[PDB]
Amino acid sequence: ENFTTNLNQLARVGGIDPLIGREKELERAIQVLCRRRKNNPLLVGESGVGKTAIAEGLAWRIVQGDVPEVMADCTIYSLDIGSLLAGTKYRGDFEKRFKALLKQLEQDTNSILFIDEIHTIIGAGAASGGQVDAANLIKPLLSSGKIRVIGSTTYQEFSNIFEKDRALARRFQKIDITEPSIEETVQIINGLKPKYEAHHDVRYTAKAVRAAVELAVKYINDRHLPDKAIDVIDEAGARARLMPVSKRKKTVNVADIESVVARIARIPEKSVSQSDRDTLKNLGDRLKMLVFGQDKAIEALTEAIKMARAGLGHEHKPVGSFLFAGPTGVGKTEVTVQLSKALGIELLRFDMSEYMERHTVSRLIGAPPGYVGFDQGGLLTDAVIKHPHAVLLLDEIEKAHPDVFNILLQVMDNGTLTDNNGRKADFRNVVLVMTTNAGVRETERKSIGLIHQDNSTDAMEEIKKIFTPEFRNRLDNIIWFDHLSTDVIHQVVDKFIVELQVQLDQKGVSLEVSQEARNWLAEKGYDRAMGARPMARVIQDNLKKPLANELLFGSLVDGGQVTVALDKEKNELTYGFQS
Amino acid sequence: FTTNLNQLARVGGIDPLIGREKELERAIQVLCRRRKNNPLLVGESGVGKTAIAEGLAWRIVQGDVPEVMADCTIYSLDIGSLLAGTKYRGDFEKRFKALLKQLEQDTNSILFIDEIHTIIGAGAASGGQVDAANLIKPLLSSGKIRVIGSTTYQEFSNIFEKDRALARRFQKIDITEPSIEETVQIINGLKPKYEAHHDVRYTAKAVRAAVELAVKYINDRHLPDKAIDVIDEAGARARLMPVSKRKKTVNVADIESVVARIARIPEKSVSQSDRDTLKNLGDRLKMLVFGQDKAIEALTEAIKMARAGLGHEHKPVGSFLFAGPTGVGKTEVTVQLSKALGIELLRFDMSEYMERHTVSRLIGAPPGYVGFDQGGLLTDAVIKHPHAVLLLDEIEKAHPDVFNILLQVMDNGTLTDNNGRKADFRNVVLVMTTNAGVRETERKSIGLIHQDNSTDAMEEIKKIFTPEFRNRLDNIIWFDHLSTDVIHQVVDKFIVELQVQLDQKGVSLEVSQEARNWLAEKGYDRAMGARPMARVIQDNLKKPLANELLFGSLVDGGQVTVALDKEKNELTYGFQS
Amino acid sequence: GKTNDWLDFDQLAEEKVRDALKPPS
Ligand SMILES: Nc1ncnc2c1ncn2[C@@H]1O[C@H](COP(=O)(O)OP(=O)(O)OP(O)(O)=S)[C@@H](O)[C@H]1O
Ligand SMILES: Nc1ncnc2c1ncn2[C@@H]1O[C@H](COP(=O)(O)OP(=O)(O)OP(O)(O)=S)[C@@H](O)[C@H]1O
Ligand SMILES: Nc1ncnc2c1ncn2[C@@H]1O[C@H](COP(=O)(O)OP(=O)(O)OP(O)(O)=S)[C@@H](O)[C@H]1O
Ligand SMILES: Nc1ncnc2c1ncn2[C@@H]1O[C@H](COP(=O)(O)OP(=O)(O)O)[C@@H](O)[C@H]1O
Ligand SMILES: [Mg+2]
Ligand SMILES: [Mg+2]
Ligand SMILES: [Mg+2]
Repeated sequence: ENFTTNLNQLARVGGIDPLIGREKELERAIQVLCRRRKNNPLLVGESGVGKTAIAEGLAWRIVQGDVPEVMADCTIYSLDIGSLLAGTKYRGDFEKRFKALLKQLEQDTNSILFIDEIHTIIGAGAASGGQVDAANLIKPLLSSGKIRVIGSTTYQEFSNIFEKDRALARRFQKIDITEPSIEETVQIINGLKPKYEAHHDVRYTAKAVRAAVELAVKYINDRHLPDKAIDVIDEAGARARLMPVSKRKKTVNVADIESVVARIARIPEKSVSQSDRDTLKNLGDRLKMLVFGQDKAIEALTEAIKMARAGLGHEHKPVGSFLFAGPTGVGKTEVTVQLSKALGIELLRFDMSEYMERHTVSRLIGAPPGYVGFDQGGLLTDAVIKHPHAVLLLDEIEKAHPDVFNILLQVMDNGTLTDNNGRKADFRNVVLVMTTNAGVRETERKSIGLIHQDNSTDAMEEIKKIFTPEFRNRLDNIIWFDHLSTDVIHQVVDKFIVELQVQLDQKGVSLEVSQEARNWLAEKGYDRAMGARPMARVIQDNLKKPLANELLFGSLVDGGQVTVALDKEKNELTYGFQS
Repeated sequence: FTTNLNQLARVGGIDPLIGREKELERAIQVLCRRRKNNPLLVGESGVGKTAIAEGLAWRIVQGDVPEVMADCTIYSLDIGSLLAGTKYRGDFEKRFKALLKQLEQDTNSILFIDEIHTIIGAGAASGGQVDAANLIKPLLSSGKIRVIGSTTYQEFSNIFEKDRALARRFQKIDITEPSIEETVQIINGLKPKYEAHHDVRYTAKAVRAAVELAVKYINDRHLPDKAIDVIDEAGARARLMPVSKRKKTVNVADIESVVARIARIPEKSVSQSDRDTLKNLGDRLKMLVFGQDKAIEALTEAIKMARAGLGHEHKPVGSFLFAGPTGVGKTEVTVQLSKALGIELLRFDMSEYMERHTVSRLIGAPPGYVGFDQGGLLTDAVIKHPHAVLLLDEIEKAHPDVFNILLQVMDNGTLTDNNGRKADFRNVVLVMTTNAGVRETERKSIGLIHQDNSTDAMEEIKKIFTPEFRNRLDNIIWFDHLSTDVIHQVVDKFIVELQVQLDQKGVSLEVSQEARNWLAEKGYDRAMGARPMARVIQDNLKKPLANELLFGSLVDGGQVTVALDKEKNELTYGFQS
Repeated sequence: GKTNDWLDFDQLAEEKVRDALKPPS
């Protein structure tokens, strides 16, 4: 019929790419299809695995003859859900269309119906897909068994629509589909390489196809491995084919396709380049150049990360085992975002203080009332699942319930965190870091003695006490941030001034800051316990608050030429106003 | 049935395309692909998705395009004729079929279909089961023809999940707001049509000011579309508004007025004369609210920074949290704030929005239910009133899920409901209040001489409110207890509120200065704040007057005097009638 | 004792639509 396209007819005339691999998965389909009862195969796989290719490829074997005798005359038809629902405008009209196609196929023997995205039509309740209650017109044919149907449902939907419904599950044979191995991915592209080469009229290099798959899966982090490779290869050929007006380069290179991935990934070409060793070698020089202070703390972190990326040790274990421990306001948070920005991995911030209540711990694994909402899953699990290359920043870990510490111990040992929904998350490529603002109270604690001059200077001991000895064994090394120097604080003040100057440029108002003014801001905006945290408020109240009063009315409305000074006797800031 | 965009370019029907060089490179790159050779220009309303498709044809004729695209001609589907012209069955099939043969046999020919979402929901006269989408589906899969589409963000997602086969064939292309420099240039190209229709001339400065004034005040529409509305209306205003003089030229003062009308902001706002209102807002709050001068200064200072421009434009006008003891008027200052500025006050009591299911109503209800048509209360309220005050009283009582919504508002500044209707918070001030600070030690210190062992402030607020949410707040304005001196001023206003009530009954109330002091000290409670003063004024003044008003001399109306007796230390009421 | 948990029940909405007829002549 017009709704469905005959895959066998299409394969006979060409236009269908060949299927490479998937022998073990494809053979399972032939096994269940030949069954007398419960012969409806179900292709449960994640998006991009190539579920449709397995169905299209199966038809190629029938026309070619590489199937049993029973499957010789078999014909596979792909149902177009869009054609049925389109133009109905009446709940039930869609059902009438399905019956006509079903009756036609039921008459002919040895007929199969490849229902793509079957989950859309059989959704339990209101859905954003088919929006049709096709449960009524799906169980009868499945129960009758006259015509067998192939369903390309996703792993998520299968766990809810098929599992909950006994009729669907009892008349469907699950066929697990997994992503192919990296070595298998290149073989798939090599087989399909001539088709794309003949179209673009360009020849791809063997090194490009191999390197493209490695950087595609890591930098894009959007789709699955099979879809990325086919997309980048097609994208690369198109770009080089029309890059110059007259010139052209039939050959391809790794550096050429790297620029293409930058656009779809929205990352600079330098980071997208396969130069992880180069960035790792100069990791300390980059962080020290981007941020100042805590040089000793930063240098120790680079040596440890190099040990994990070398490949030694157990691969299942997590790559990141670092426990930051120092006063806040010294840039402890900034190194976590700068490290991710340089390496290209994403940044995931999970504040432990919010996850303080015992009940809140459960949210990480799953929402308490989320029975209908199984798509979101656990808060921690979903972030890791979507982003397998991202830094995890845990703040105020010292103030957490005891059960929370055990959750971290499990991943540090096995490297895999299970989910109640059943999703499998891997921390092998996820770096884990946590900060603790402990020991600062002990240092700032006023001594009970008469002289009060007693200093502790042993805050590291308190860190080991707040954490159990078991946790200390798992972590290889802990990072310690030393107290900042008054000279370093002056550079932090300039950072806020630069941002203020840029904001004023849009209005044509200048800002001059004296060297003596910076000293007042540094002392006022720096606290021993909070570090540079008050600097944001101190800069705003001292500089921005009065400015707005004059900017709203006064000489500063136009002309700019702002000037700031401080009286030496009273040590108070006075800002001169010029028109 | 169709129109040749390439031929239209030669005649000049389509104005020269300005900018969008990166977008064109992305469209042509994906277009030449072996698979996914159908670009989709997803964008918002008025961004220029159709103009980009039409602009491409201009580049084809001029030859700027790579030679791969040279010799190609773009066509457009006659959406109007196909939807309604071919009402009868058979005609739609035979006429469309002819276009397929014309599309094929010429690889250089590329079709364009504006509003491609329409063909998905096609219409059938007698349910023939044949539509434009199914007819082109085999062709697109084979790749013999290439097409270009256009749709909305909310509509693009609606059809993406519903149909995966069509989504696979099409490649999404993100569109962004053009730069201000790009916007003024296009208006010059479109100037001959608008200026000639109204018989006026637009100044060069007006074009630049129009785009700047629009984005500053008008945030519902998009910059490219905004400029056309303020320009088309500006010329119309000069044609009908100056009926006596009929000014031919357009001045900068003209367009700014049109922006104010379209933006629904008080006149002279574009002139910036409203600075006086913010300049003297402080004094009005001081007289209305006593004992909170320090708190009013922090709130007033923060508001000035937003309007002054010393802040992030995406960030809202303000985000403050009011915490303190009961009766400090932390919610009274929010109410009076709206009256001073004149903007509408949006009150959202959080006691009602306490459950997870109830919090959903803030951003909208799920689809497929009776409450789908209701929409989002918070989104609808802020969209109707862009310049308004959003009051979230007793936020601590609300479920923690509501904080997730507030975290987004303070970060991005925009909130979109389930339906897809975006809401802007740039001109709305966020003023939330909490009663966590009310807790304090009621018992006094143990000892012969008491001590002021007051509990610390903000300690309990750290555990109740998450750190990330706490930091996002611009400033947490604390409210101090009302001292004995401040209570004297509070009583004075309560008598005024009582005097106006008596004015409707013909009774004039005169209270002595000594009487005011007795009422203040009688009910001055630090923990209860200002509420006891109402009960003191109620029990001592309203109760006797009410008895006389119903059964007494005050039935008609008259003067009354209140004075305390030194010997008895009790108020004495005299009625003159 | 641990706190209790309450589960809500959402009701689906579906309605029937009448049909008017137009005679040709
Ligand atoms: N094992 C494989 N052998 C050959 N080609 C493959 C294989 N896996 C994936 N592909 C290719 O990748 C694509 C898989 O088919 P698709 O229709 O894209 O799959 P899909 O699961 O329907 O995708 P969605 O709709 O994005 S979830 C085709 O371009 C295939 O040629
Ligand atoms: N990038 C552009 N280059 C040149 N002209 C443009 C551009 N964007 C918009 N225009 C012009 O601005 C006009 C108004 O924009 P519209 O055509 O309404 O945009 P649109 O995105 O097609 O709108 P819809 O159909 O309502 S989503 C266009 O018709 C063009 O004349
Ligand atoms: N500082 C003040 N100046 C004048 N009137 C005040 C002041 N504080 C409270 N009031 C009055 O006392 C009442 C306060 O009511 P609310 O505004 O609800 O109090 P609030 O302290 O802001 O909040 P609570 O603690 O949740 S009742 C009103 O009648 C106000 O007019
Ligand atoms: N070493 C530093 N160099 C520059 N600025 C710093 C440094 N340490 C702290 N700061 C300032 O203090 C802030 C502390 O980090 P931020 O992300 O604002 O908050 P938090 O520390 O609570 O995560 C920095 O963003 C910056 O404004
Ligand atoms: Mg910091
Ligand atoms: Mg358009
Ligand atoms: Mg209140």
